[PDB]
Amino acid sequence: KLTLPAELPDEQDLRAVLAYNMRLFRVNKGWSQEELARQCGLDRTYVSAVERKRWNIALSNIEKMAAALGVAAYQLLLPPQERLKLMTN
Amino acid sequence: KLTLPAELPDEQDLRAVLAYNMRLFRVNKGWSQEELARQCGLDRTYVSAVERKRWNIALSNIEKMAAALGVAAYQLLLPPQERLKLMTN
Repeated sequence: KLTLPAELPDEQDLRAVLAYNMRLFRVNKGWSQEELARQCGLDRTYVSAVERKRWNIALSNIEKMAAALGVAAYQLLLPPQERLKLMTN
Repeated sequence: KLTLPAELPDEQDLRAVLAYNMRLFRVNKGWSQEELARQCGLDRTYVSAVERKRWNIALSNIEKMAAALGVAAYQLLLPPQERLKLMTN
């Protein structure tokens, strides 16, 4: 029932890029927002707001989400358009 | 006279990875720490301390350094070992 991002993010909008990627990766893991937050030791309200681009998130919290999601931190800031471009073209 | 990083960073240490990359890219541009700080509208003391891994830097400041350096934000978090691996292997 876990839904993916509806639209591609502006590649320049780093918050939008992060939010897209967080949601894509957590959904691939079968994780709700709440579950991702529990995995990182972050407040579920905070994680949900990050996905709505509300917070100037610190590097340490990027690092924790990336560790919980099992990806390199830089993959959270890599626009999905670029990832796909590299992956399939 | 602008010197490059002395050692490769621990790829897991995101602060170390950022500091390596900031210094590599700014040196490629002919920029001191002070100059990079002026380019981003950041305090030179703060930029110098980021390169010594002292600060839990926010996403907005990552974005500003990346815009001043003319690179994608995610390249600041991409370990130089990986970059080289992709670039030449």
